[PDB]
Order: sequence, then C-alpha cells, then structure tokens
Amino acid sequence: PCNYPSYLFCGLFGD
Amino acid sequence: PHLRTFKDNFQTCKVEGAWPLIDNNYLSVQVTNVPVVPGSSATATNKITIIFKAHHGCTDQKVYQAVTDDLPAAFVDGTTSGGDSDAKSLRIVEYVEMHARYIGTTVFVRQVGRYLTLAIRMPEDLAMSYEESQDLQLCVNGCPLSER
Amino acid sequence: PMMPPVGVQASILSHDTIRITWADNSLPKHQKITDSRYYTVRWKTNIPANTKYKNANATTLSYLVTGLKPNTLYEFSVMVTKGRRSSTWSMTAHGATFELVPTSPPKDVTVVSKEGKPRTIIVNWQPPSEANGKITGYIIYYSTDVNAEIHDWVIEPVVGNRLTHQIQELTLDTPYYFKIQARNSKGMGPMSEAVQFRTPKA
Repeated sequence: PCNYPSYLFCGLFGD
Repeated sequence: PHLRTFKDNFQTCKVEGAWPLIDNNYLSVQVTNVPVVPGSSATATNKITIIFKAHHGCTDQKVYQAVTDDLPAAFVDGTTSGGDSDAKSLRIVEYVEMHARYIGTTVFVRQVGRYLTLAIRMPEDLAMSYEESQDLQLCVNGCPLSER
Repeated sequence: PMMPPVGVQASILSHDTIRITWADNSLPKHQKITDSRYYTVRWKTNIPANTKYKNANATTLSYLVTGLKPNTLYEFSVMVTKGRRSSTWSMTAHGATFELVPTSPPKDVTVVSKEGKPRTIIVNWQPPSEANGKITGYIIYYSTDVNAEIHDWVIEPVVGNRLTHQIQELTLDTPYYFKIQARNSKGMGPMSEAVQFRTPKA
C-alpha cells in the first residue's frame, strides 16, 4: 500500500 | 567530482566541502568532497549522508551515512529497515543498497579506492517535487557555474 | 548434548544499559543452581561494519550489559556450560537502547556565496558522528565579530533533516564566522569550532 511511471537517474563519482 | 544530473547533463565540479545533491520533500542527499591533493580543483567524495524523511504509515525518519573505510549495511540507529519489524517499505541490503519502495527510490553506494560513488533512481514527479527555497540541488540543476 | 537456555529477555534501563534475563529448562521450578554450571551471554549490533560479538560469563540467570551505544538495536543470546558439557546458543532476543544528548559537533562546516546573490551565503554541513538519537534541529550562530561572546552572535535555528541553509542581507567584502550545533530529544550537542568566510566584493 506504501509502494509508489518514468525514472530519473543521478550519479556522483571520481576522477 | 564528476556529476550526472537527473537532466542527463554531465559535469566536472569542484564543490569542496558539504553540498546538497538532493533536497526535496521526500529525501535529503548530502555529500562531502575533498581535493584529491591540497590545492587541487579535482575533488572526490569522502562522506555520503541520506535522510529518508518520515513518511506516515510507511517509515519513521531514517539516516544513512557512509564515509571512506566505513560503509555499514544499516542506518545510524543500527536498524536495517524503516518503521516496525513488519514494515519493509524502506530497507538496506549488502554496493550497499537502499530501497525506498514507498517513494519508488533506489540509492546505491560504494567505495571505489579511497572515495565514494553514488547512484540514485527516483520517479520524475517525486524528483521534481520541492519548494522554491530548495534551489541548490546538484542532481536537479547541476553545479553553480563557478564550481565548474 | 546440553539444552540451550530459553526465554531470553532484554530490559532497557538507559541509553547504554540493558539487563538480560533467561530461563534454563534443565533447572528446577524457579530457578535454583545446585551444580558448577555457568552461562555465557553474547551481544553485538550491526554498526559499524564487521563487528564481532562481545561475551560475558554469568554465575546466575541474569546479566547487566553496559557501555552500549544510544538509540541502537542489539541482539542477545545465551548458552550454558558445565565443565565438559556445553549447550548451543539460545534463540536470539533484541533490545534497542534509549536516546541520548549529541556528544560531538556537526562536521564539514562549509560556507559559500550564493550565485548571483553575493549578500546571501549558503551554509552546508554534515551531521555529528555522535548524534546519539534522531536530530530534531540544528542551530547556526554567526557573527562579524570573532571575539563576541556567544549570546551576542546572531541565531539561526534550522530543521534536523536538512544540511543546507541560506542567510540573506549580509554585508559584502566582510569576514563572517559560523558555528553550528545539533539537537535531539535529549538536548544540545557541542558547537563546531568557528569557520571564517569573507563575503565577496563587486
């Protein structure tokens, strides 16, 4: 019932 | 470090110190970046803080924190799931992964060498659901021009 | 072999103390030790990664566990030994310690000038490593005077589930000093050491 469609992705990484 | 935004813009940002990646109605993602060597404009991640805000009937507020050489498989209070024992809308599994089913959000955290990497999958309507004052969010708008 | 202990129960006493109690079925009707048997209590939590179990021998059917972390979920199990005879570990029982006051300051205090708004600063930080409970707020103190007494610093209260804050209407080309403290249901934690930030000029 709690459970939430297109997805957006974010990333942060090195170097 | 290198940033890939929700808008698929790839950027190389200095963003030294504590910076918000996400700051919205459902989630706070905060990172600490350190110059790779002193005086370097090249920076990398040594701390990842995730705040899963309280979601009535699904989860109480949970905080995850990983640092270089400390990637636990639990929230700061030693729990591995949000709310009750029966409540599995929010959980952590060992990459260490956070499954916030209640907000259709996944957060992957790993240590690559001396630094931390982060991957976030979030529903578009929830990712763009934030108040006017929440205008500093590296994942939404990328870095300030002066940080690139 | 030997029958493991039963009815392991965790009684929460404080932020660092839990009393463990158990029953031995091998023992007569409540609850007399008449032989050379001894019990072993084991405990751990899941924070930080890869911790090992802590152990303790007990002469009777109870044990007080001290020096625990605040607001932390621990697991507890009991076993019995009698010279050569030894039982397996009992069914595990859990117990979460009470909350406490934060004992360490907010970390990585970073101050930046807002893009296009040089009279606005953005304060960014990381939580205390010793939050000791759910952070319910932070307090940002700022001053143009590095030697001003703490009560003379401008106070900026903030929510506990945020790690960024904006302060408007500041003076340009001026040094400012910032301190932050965390708060939880138990009270105020210590303040971070002042960080200096000089606002930009035109």
